[PDB]
Amino acid sequence: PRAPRTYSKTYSTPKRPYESARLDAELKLAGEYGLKNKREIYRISFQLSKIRRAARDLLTRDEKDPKRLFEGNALIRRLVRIGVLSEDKKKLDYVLALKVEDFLERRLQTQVYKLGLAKSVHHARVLISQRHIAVGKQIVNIPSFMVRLESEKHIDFARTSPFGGARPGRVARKRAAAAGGE
Amino acid sequence: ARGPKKHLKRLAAPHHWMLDKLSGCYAPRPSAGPHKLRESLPLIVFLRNRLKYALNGREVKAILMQRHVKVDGKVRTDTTFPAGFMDVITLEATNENFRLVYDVKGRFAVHRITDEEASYKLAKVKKVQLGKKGIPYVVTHDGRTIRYPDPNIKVNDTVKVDLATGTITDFIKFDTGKLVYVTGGRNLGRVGTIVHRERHEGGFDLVHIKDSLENTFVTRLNNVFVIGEPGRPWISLPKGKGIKLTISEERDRRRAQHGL
Amino acid sequence: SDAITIRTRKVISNPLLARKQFVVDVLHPNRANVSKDELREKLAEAYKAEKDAVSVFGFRTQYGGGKSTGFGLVYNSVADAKKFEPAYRLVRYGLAEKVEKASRQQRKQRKNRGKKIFGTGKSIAKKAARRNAD
Amino acid sequence: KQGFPMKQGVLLPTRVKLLLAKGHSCYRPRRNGERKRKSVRGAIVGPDLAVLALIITKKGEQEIEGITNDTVPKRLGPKRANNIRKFFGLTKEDDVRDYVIRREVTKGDKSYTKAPKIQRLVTPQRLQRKRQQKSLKIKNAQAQREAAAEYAQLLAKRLSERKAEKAEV
RNA sequence: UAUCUGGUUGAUCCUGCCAGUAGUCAUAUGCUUGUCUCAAAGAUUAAGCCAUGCAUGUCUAAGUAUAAGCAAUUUAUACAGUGAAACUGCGAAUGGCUCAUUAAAUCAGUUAUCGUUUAUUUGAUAGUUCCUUUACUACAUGGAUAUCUGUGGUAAUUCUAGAG
RNA sequence: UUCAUAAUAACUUUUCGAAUCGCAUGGCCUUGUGCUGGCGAUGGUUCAUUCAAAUUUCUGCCCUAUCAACUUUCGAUGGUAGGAUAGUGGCCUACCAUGGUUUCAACGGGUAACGGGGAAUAAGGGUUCGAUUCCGGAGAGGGAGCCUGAGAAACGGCUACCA
Ligand SMILES: [Mg+2]
Ligand SMILES: [Mg+2]
Ligand SMILES: [Mg+2]
Ligand SMILES: [Mg+2]
Ligand SMILES: [Mg+2]
Ligand SMILES: [Mg+2]
Ligand SMILES: [Mg+2]
Ligand SMILES: [Mg+2]
Ligand SMILES: [Mg+2]
Ligand SMILES: [Mg+2]
Ligand SMILES: [Mg+2]
Ligand SMILES: [Mg+2]
Ligand SMILES: [Mg+2]
Ligand SMILES: [Mg+2]
Ligand SMILES: [Mg+2]
Ligand SMILES: [Mg+2]
Ligand SMILES: [Mg+2]
Ligand SMILES: [Mg+2]
Ligand SMILES: [Mg+2]
Ligand SMILES: [Mg+2]
Ligand SMILES: [Mg+2]
Repeated sequence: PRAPRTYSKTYSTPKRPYESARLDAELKLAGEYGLKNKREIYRISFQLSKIRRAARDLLTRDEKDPKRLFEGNALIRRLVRIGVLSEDKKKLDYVLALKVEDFLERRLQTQVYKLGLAKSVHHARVLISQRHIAVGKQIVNIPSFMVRLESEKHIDFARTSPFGGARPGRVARKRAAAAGGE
Repeated sequence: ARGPKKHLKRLAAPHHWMLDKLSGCYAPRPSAGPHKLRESLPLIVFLRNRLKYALNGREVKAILMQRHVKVDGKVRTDTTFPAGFMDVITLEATNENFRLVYDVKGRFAVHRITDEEASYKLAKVKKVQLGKKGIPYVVTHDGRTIRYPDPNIKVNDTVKVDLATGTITDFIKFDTGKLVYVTGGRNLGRVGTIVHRERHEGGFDLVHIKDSLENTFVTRLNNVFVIGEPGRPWISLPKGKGIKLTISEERDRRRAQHGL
Repeated sequence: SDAITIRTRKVISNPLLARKQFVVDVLHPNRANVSKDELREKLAEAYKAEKDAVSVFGFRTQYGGGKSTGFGLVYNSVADAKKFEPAYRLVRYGLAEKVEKASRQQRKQRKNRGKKIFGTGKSIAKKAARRNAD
Repeated sequence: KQGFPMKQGVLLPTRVKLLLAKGHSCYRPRRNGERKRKSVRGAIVGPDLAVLALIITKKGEQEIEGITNDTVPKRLGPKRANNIRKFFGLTKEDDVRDYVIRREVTKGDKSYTKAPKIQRLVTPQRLQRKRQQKSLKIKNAQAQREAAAEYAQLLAKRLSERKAEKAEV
């Protein structure tokens, strides 16, 4: 009885299971942006839908009066920092049209691929999980990390491990011993 | 059940401790004393969560045993003494005296007060009554009873208290156009002037109180504490000074002020 | 190579506890882990405290080695450090001794076996010796 | 037999369950305020007894081994000053620091003197603590007499101000 | 983040229901199960039953000490260092568990106690006890009871009877 | 306010007004060991305050008319007086009056009902759930009765009867 640490079943399924075009359209997304699950998509869709839900419940009220203006702006501020929303569009009514595809292209997954490094997309997810890639001076092994647009530039290979060039790749310790034997 | 309650469970812990949801099933029950359960502040919260002079309750306990801590002149060794509103807490090692005063948000604040002024405690009324030997006596909402007061120290009117001796330095009357600090929930820790006093028969005396910014607000009398006449409040108040800004106003001041 | 680049954030000086209490941000450039005995050497030379009076805890490195964020105290003296600090921290450093004691349940069994009797145990032992004939 | 103690004032030569509070014997109460029904034997003697206690008040002919030959001295004695004053029979004028059974106990080679913890005296520290309390009693009475006089004066000072304001129209 | 399909027909459009569909800090189970953080967990049926052990006791410069205890040594010719035991004090009415009762009852907010108790809490504080006033306990009144000393019982028990 | 409080009158199986305790050993000589005085502890009186405590105001519950009357001999509703209680009171007692509630569902029954906070669901309106981390309330096998105590109708107290 400290307190129930709250949580959410955050990421929530669609209300049918077999809309053929959705089943493809979700595959397309998991193929383009390399997602192991449908979950990874619904995760974004819900995470996004929560925002949308705010935007609707702000746009119901008059933008000029307080919450509408403040919470809406803070909601926009949040998105532009996370880098989904453009700098062309900061008008709340544009937040309403954000979509899942724009959210995914902001993940650390993709911003590896968009800055080169990996080649062929998935490789990044593998690099990320395999403890390379440091956004700050701090390793990240979540693919779905959401990059901060400000921090985008700081994405490089880790101080530790290969590719940064500290230690080469764990079959060298095999063949450096094997070549020394010959 | 079966008489008074000895524990206080942390979620039930009054919010203006700013006690931590986790890191303990319980909260420190403020012990019995001059200030009401929720309106008090037990020293564990003061010395640990607020000031961080202790890293845990143990160290607070010892800090009170060695004994430089002196809440309102007297020493205290009580981990959960009701150090409520106005209570001058003087730590003689460091010389860091603190008056207990509400931040505009509502939650109490560390005000790193002078030698010096932390020497009187402002205190309200309460009573006016008389006791035995026909002695007229005054009582402070903020704890103490003081004997033989000036006849025209009336009710809901403040009194400066000598604190170390515990007598009467001076008093501020309650009436129209007098700087008034606030101690009631939503308007808690705001400051203002006083315009009206709706008398009201039975159902609580109201007071219409314009701040520096002249945003009017109403409270009840019981939640109002006359800090002086306008311009000169008798206590040194924290940065913010009882204004209470709007939400966007606070967001503006934060993201404007970025000095790395 | 590495140099164990120690730092010392949030120095809250404390006459009530007779210490400077603070966080220890630390680094490992290519080394892995800092270790505590190595830290108190680095806190001794930095604060003029000596290993004895320094008391550090918490840490838990970030991730990718990188960093470690301790919670270093530096007392005013060794005698001061002994009489304030909880015993377990004095055991860690080798200053105080580990308090050799009986198990918890055995202490409670010993409490209740003691609760069961009344007065002095010399009376019940002499009665028990008399019952050997019975 | 069986082993229930013959409580006095009970009557009958029979076994009786009986309610016994603190303030009597026959029950060592393990709560500060508590009654309880322990069993008890009556006061009158019957065949079922193993044991009667018998105070051998006045002596007779045959002294038996060491029941009336040897003498076990008193372990404890007078603690209070008025007790030591009765026991020896000294009165007030004899003064104090001695009449006490110090014991010379040995650990092994070392041999040194024990002593009691005797109470009650007109001690210098006792006297001064009374005089201090007596002073506080007087000084607190003066201070409140002074404070009462000051507000008897202050009320009169206000009373003159009321009379000046009132008389006009 | 307002969503519908299959089914009575020869086929049609309805009434209509059933069936699916999604989710449940909603129970159960069936497979399967590598890691990280977090983490409910004998409520549902029997407020059914309970071996064993434990979960409430507490002493400070500071209520009571000739333990025939420990101390031991450079305050005791009444006492003063530690202190088992015990009485006194206070606590054990807190917490914990549970949901059987219980349907204007409980309970929520709302008042009220000018209708009351309140150890503790921190603030306050009692020349008047005398009883005619020329020789009176007050620089200190009394005897008990416990722990103890033994005398014991019992088939048992955190049973305790007598004397000092 | 018949309040606070103050008076006149007394009582009373005359409450309380320290025959209590640890550290500190100062100040005047009427040169006694005199008279004097510091820092604390507990205790103790009603007034305060706090922790609370009992009541109590208003409004608010799930299903059932295959419950339309119910309460009032055995307190129901009111009154006068007492008794009790810490205290208000049909809380109890005497004497008196005949009230009281009801289709704006009294009363009765049901509840696989502890109440609330909340939970799930999730356009809006809602439905169902809330034993369960907080807040109330109850209970400690049942049902009683009580000791101590500020606070217990305690149950890691006791007395009993049933099981
Ligand atoms: Mg309880
Ligand atoms: Mg009122
Ligand atoms: Mg690594
Ligand atoms: Mg006891
Ligand atoms: Mg609908
Ligand atoms: Mg048909
Ligand atoms: Mg067909
Ligand atoms: Mg269905
Ligand atoms: Mg003693
Ligand atoms: Mg009156
Ligand atoms: Mg009282
Ligand atoms: Mg009456
Ligand atoms: Mg039920
Ligand atoms: Mg319900
Ligand atoms: Mg509930
Ligand atoms: Mg149930
Ligand atoms: Mg509860
Ligand atoms: Mg049971
Ligand atoms: Mg009972
Ligand atoms: Mg209990
Ligand atoms: Mg029990």
